[PDB]
Amino acid sequence: HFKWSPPYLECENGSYKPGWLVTLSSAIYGLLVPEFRGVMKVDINLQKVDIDQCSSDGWFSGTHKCHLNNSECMPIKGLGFVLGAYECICKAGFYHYVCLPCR
Amino acid sequence: AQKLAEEVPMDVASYLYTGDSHQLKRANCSGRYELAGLPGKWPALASAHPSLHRALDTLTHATNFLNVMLQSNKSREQN
Amino acid sequence: SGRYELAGLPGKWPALASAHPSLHRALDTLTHATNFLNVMLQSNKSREQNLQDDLDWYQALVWSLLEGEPSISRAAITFSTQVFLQATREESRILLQDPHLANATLET
Repeated sequence: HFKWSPPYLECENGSYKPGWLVTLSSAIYGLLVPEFRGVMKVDINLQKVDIDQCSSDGWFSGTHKCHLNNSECMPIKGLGFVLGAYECICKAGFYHYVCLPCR
Repeated sequence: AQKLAEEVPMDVASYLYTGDSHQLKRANCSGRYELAGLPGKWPALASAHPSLHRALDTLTHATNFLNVMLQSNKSREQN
Repeated sequence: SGRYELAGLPGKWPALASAHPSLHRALDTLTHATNFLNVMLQSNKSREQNLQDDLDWYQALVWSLLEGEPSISRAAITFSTQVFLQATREESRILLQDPHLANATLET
């Protein structure tokens, strides 16, 4: 099979420039048996990649801003690989990161 | 877990939580990031944008191409 | 009768639409082969070794594509750049051998 990889940053011994690099990689199966005869891999910018904190299942989705207390998560859907992008709604009560009941 | 897991990368929490130029425009990194756990459980393109599928498609095309081509008999190593 | 009764375009819409997953699979295979070629045939050092080992490249390409692709009935690549790898997955061996469609390609 191939080799999944990890998001990155444009730096090894420098300041991480724009972009976070998620890689795809594979090992060139040789040629009457096979063996490791090469390795080919690319890396794309995993930095303009919309992410979801309030998704049922997504990128490590944690709705840790509006659980129950008149809670709703009306999130910020697609901008890119950015946090604090899950807006919450205070469901039928007061609003003073505060979602509150009615009197 | 996730909360305690936020104290992971210093001079990057701007790039992590703010996703900001504080950790980017001026912050000495000297090292690339690594989502080997900073992602979800593993999303493995099971929680996928289509672009994952597009990438894997071109991947697999080139992969089969070179494999069958190298699987051609009498591999010459004629580079 | 004769063969190949194409009711081309009588279909709802045309043969220019989007209706299926495997359709888009082959579509991706299609356009990525096409861009691959338009950049590959535009390559440098085009010695055009059409007899030494470029034939291995072409045959591996056309066979492995249906060895990778699922909608794998029959196909060809007939050029002189007829030098035809006319390849059709009979059972698992691409039956290789060397039209108005070519006329229309020359027209457009």
